[PDB]
Amino acid sequence: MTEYKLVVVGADGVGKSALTIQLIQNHFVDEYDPTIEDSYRKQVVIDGETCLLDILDTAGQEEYSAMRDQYMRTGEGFLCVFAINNTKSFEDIHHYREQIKRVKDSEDVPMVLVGNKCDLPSRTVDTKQAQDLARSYGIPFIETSAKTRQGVDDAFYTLVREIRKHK
Ligand SMILES: Nc1nc2c(ncn2[C@@H]2O[C@H](COP(=O)(O)OP(=O)(O)CP(=O)(O)O)[C@@H](O)[C@H]2O)c(=O)[nH]1
Ligand SMILES: O=C1NCCc2c1[nH]c1c(-c3ccoc3)cccc21
Ligand SMILES: [Mg+2]
Repeated sequence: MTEYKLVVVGADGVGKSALTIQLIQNHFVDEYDPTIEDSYRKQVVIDGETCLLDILDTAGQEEYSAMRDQYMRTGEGFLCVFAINNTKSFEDIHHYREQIKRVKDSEDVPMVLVGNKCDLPSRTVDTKQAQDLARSYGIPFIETSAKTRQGVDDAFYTLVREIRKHK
């Protein structure tokens, strides 16, 4: 069975855990329980292929930044999440991309830019500005909501397709 190693990264509070738990369990976590590092293994069918998704839900708290080196070496694709109402999380994206590129020693790492919390009216990052950043990196961009499930399956399945197409 083809196995895909996905890593969910981004600033503290953007909704990494809520996105992962929505994808796998189909419900929304309202509480904010900061992550150290959790992992999940889930079988899914993507484009008629039974896939094993190995999903690593990482820490956004900068206190755990030394753990990034290990997961960036082993991860095959990265879901780079910011929240549409948190401009600092959007600026933090570039730092995660640069770190991943350095650890892999490559500019062609499978990645998807995710603008989460798109259900909220408190937007601070225009969709066009995020589209422009994703175009500069050569990666897909999707807006998501862990509350409504908008874009959630597409974000994860697009990342699988980016890994599959790169190999
Ligand atoms: N309205 C809304 N709230 C969201 C969304 N995704 C997450 N949240 C909320 O944001 C808060 C943080 O979510 P969480 O999933 O813990 O974020 P995280 O990025 O994993 C936090 P850490 O980096 O510390 O592990 C929670 O209150 C959660 O309900 C979303 O799409 N919409
Ligand atoms: O190497 C592994 N052996 C088998 C079990 C396993 C391995 N990596 C995993 C990850 C993961 C994703 C990105 O990096 C690591 C997530 C969940 C389970 C994993
Ligand atoms: Mg978390």
